[PDB]
Amino acid sequence: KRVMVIGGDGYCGWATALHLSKKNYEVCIVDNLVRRLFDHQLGLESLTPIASIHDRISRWKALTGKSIELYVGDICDFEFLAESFKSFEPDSVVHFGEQRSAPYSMIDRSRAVYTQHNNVIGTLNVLFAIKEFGEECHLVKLGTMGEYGTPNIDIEEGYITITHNGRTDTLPYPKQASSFYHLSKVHDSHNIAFTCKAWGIRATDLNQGVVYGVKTDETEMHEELRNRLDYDAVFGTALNRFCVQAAVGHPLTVYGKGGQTRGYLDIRDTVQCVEIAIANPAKAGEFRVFNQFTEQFSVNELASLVTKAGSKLGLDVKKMTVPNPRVEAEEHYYNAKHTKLMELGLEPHYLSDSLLDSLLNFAVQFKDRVDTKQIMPSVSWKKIGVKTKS
Amino acid sequence: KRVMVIGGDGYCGWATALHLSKKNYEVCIVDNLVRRLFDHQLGLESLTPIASIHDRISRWKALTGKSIELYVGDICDFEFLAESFKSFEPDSVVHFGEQRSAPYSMIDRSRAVYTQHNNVIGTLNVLFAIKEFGEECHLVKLGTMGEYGTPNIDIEEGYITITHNGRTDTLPYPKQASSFYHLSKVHDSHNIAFTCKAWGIRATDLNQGVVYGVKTDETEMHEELRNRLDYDAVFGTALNRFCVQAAVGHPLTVYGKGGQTRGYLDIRDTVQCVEIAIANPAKAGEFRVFNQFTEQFSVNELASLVTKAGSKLGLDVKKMTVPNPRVEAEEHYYNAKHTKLMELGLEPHYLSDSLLDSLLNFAVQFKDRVDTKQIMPSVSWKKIGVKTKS
Ligand SMILES: NC(=O)c1ccc[n+]([C@@H]2O[C@H](COP(=O)([O-])OP(=O)(O)OC[C@H]3O[C@@H](n4cnc5c(N)ncnc54)[C@H](O)[C@@H]3O)[C@@H](O)[C@H]2O)c1
Ligand SMILES: NC(=O)c1ccc[n+]([C@@H]2O[C@H](COP(=O)([O-])OP(=O)(O)OC[C@H]3O[C@@H](n4cnc5c(N)ncnc54)[C@H](O)[C@@H]3O)[C@@H](O)[C@H]2O)c1
Ligand SMILES: O=c1ccn([C@@H]2O[C@H](COP(=O)(O)OP(=O)(O)O[C@H]3O[C@H](CO)[C@@H](O)[C@H](O)[C@H]3O)[C@@H](O)[C@H]2O)c(=O)[nH]1
Ligand SMILES: O=c1ccn([C@@H]2O[C@H](COP(=O)(O)OP(=O)(O)O[C@H]3O[C@H](CO)[C@@H](O)[C@H](O)[C@H]3O)[C@@H](O)[C@H]2O)c(=O)[nH]1
Repeated sequence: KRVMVIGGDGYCGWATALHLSKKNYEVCIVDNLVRRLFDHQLGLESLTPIASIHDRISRWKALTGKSIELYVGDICDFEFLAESFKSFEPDSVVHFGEQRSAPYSMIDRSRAVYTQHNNVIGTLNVLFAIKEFGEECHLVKLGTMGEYGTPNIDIEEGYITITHNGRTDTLPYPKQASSFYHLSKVHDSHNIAFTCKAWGIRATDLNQGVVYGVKTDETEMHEELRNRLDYDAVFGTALNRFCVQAAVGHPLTVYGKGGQTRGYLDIRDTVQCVEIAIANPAKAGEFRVFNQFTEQFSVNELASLVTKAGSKLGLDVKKMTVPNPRVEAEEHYYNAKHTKLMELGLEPHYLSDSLLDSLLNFAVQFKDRVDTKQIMPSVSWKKIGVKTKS
Repeated sequence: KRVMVIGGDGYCGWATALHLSKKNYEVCIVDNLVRRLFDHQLGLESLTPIASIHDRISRWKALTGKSIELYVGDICDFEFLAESFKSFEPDSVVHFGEQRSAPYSMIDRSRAVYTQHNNVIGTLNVLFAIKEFGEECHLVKLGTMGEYGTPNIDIEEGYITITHNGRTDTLPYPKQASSFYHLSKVHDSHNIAFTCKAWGIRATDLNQGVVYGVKTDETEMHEELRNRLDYDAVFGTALNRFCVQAAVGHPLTVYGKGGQTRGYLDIRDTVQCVEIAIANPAKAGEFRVFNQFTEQFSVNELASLVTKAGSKLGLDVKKMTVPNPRVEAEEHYYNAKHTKLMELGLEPHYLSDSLLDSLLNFAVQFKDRVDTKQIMPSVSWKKIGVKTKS
């Protein structure tokens, strides 16, 4: 099967591209590498140095003999997207190619607008390319667990059966995103759902939880295949950030009360889940929604786990309460359902002492490359302005 | 109070601008007049000839002495929007400035993309301008009854209290839009809701039903104040279209079975409802949602009413079943709640024999200007392509 991995130079995308290639799918990467430009523009950098996309692909070929095709361009440019689609003829498209940082989407008006335009229009272009050049192509889209917000009821996998005023129906689960980025994903999902019904498009919305980890079987095969590990306050996420903080001796940055609860999963399960979604495709006109995560953790819980893990390495981990830059519930009910992927055969890598030990040791050995100036958050949800920030 | 009417040269906007001015609000119109360009580009034309926005405003001033300020520009251009906002300093902003045609949004990829970009980004710009230049400014947004789709349960006014797995919560009503235009409104609503919570913005989402009629007290005061009446298959809507069809002797174009049910309201109630929303503003951080319509009608019901009304004028109205160009339920349950505006004092103009007689006679007297080539729909929801159509 032929798979087009949009956003394949990214964190989830690169790991996924290699895995699918290893699993014998014909693979191509469609990416404009704008994420790398963001690093330069904001003064950010991955904990570990990564190779250029060209050297990454060249190394994979040198090691395995397998060639991952590369199309460098902006999917918002339909001419480029159309040519890439016609040239590659994918059977499946995995869409990781979007501005995914919540903080980034809240920097200022221009970045909030860029986030929504890039994400929503790019996804519309993908739907139109599938419809026009390969209507049977299965779209595996990365949505977000953030689409559901934190309601006082159980979170289902995309749909909910409601009995209202004596009548019953199964409707899309109410969405309550808390950032312009999270909102763009909600828009994506609604747009895709419509095309499934109107055009018979087949798609799977993967509402993934926060990803942690840097190693996967494929990326560890050579230094040039190494994935990125972000720890800064813009693109870095909770667990990965805490591990790097522990390694450099910086107190764990708990935003607000720390009761914020979310689903999490090892990057190794990210690639596994995407492969399962590709191997067991949605039917024509079907809009599948999977809650893609393996375990739920509160920020405080992650803090304790990293502290305990850090102790075994004599890191004497400390914690600190950072005035929350975000607007969100810091104490809330959280029970998100996740059985669809398990039902399809998912064999999860639950968070372990071994994983934390590995990730912490990894951070310690590259600690010299950590720019501590990027650890504390400087993007306010409430103070967001119109002047383009530098 | 000062009111900024974005989209004030349009059908709902012009009638509303005049009404608010008459009601003694200081009013300005922000419009790029792109709707007029669409008419030229698609070969469409209003049943009745309308004056230029400049002559419209000049006439109002000549008659009443009141001056409606005019800012001509694209709200997607923040520089222009920011300058207009700072120059006018509105206490309320009524947002009618969006691509509102469902068929238009389905013409091809470029038009679907234009619809979502123009609508979503323009609305984001409005929210940022309010936040930055007048945070207390009340946003009265035009959403759409189409956001709810046609579920098997009662449709509430924006929110629904659900009891799921033994827990209760009031959540946003599940959205199921059936066109790229309707979808853009869903995105708008989700975006606005977020800013109300994150920034304390105060807004009222007016999910209006289909509007019918051409006369309002103000627009009838002089020919140059005349509003537009669309009958073509792109911008024309059900009732208005049927009345013009009856007048020219064209069979009423019933799409599919004709069981499609929706809420409707006289344009006179449109201006009344907007004024009520402005006079009784939302509180800081509040996202009010009103279902703005006065009565529910199926297409078949409208067909019968127009036929009966046309009989009294000896029009011998005929009906025809047109293969539905749209993907939608042609027979469905429909019970949409609408009491919030009534509770705030709305005095509705329910559809009457008098209204139909007036509108039909109006169409008959301008029947010579009707381009019958534009009556039948030529935009398919399913056959939509990527090539920009001419
Ligand atoms: N990182 C996590 O913790 C996490 C968690 C859940 C879901 N996801 C989701 O997975 C997806 C990818 O995330 P990631 O962490 O790998 O992000 P990333 O920023 O590392 O990768 C995204 C890639 O997409 C590319 N891209 C962006 N816009 C593009 C465009 N217009 N055209 C072509 N390419 C474009 C970027 O250059 C980049 O290489 C996103 O949808 C994200 O929300 C990630
Ligand atoms: N017509 C109806 O039956 C109906 C029904 C329910 C809701 N509404 C809603 O009311 C609003 C206005 O509808 P209408 O029928 O008056 O439409 P219209 O096309 O007559 O008016 C819209 C106006 O907005 C302007 N506009 C569009 N994009 C703009 C931009 N980027 N910058 C500045 N101005 C811009 C256009 O030039 C036009 O004058 C829409 O949100 C619509 O969905 C209309
Ligand atoms: O140092 C930190 C970082 C985060 N948080 C909190 O932990 C939670 C999770 O935040 P984070 O790890 O930054 O993830 P999100 O901002 O939710 O976003 C990531 O995880 C989402 C999961 O849905 C994806 O959609 C996004 O693309 C991805 O960037 C939030 O409550 C944060 O406020 C902290 O307390 N301390
Ligand atoms: O000649 C016609 C025209 C329409 N319909 C049907 O009647 C219904 C209503 O359609 P229409 O009057 O075209 O309205 P919408 O496309 O729903 O859109 C209008 O009414 C919406 C109400 O929510 C607004 O959001 C939009 O901006 C406005 O363009 C639909 O089921 C149509 O398929 C017919 O059967 N025959």
